[PDB]
Amino acid sequence: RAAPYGVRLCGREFIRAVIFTCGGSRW
Amino acid sequence: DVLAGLSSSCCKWGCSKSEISSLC
Repeated sequence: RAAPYGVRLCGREFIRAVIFTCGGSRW
Repeated sequence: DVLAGLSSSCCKWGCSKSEISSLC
């Protein structure tokens, strides 16, 4: 698995993906 | 809701950086 820039995101993965896509260390 | 709505699709099918980043 790599960066969630185009994959399946469920719940916690979704939220962390949001963070990650936007910067990862944003929140 | 908006997030749960997208979350459902993100989990069911998936989501790209574009869709996800637009949530910030």
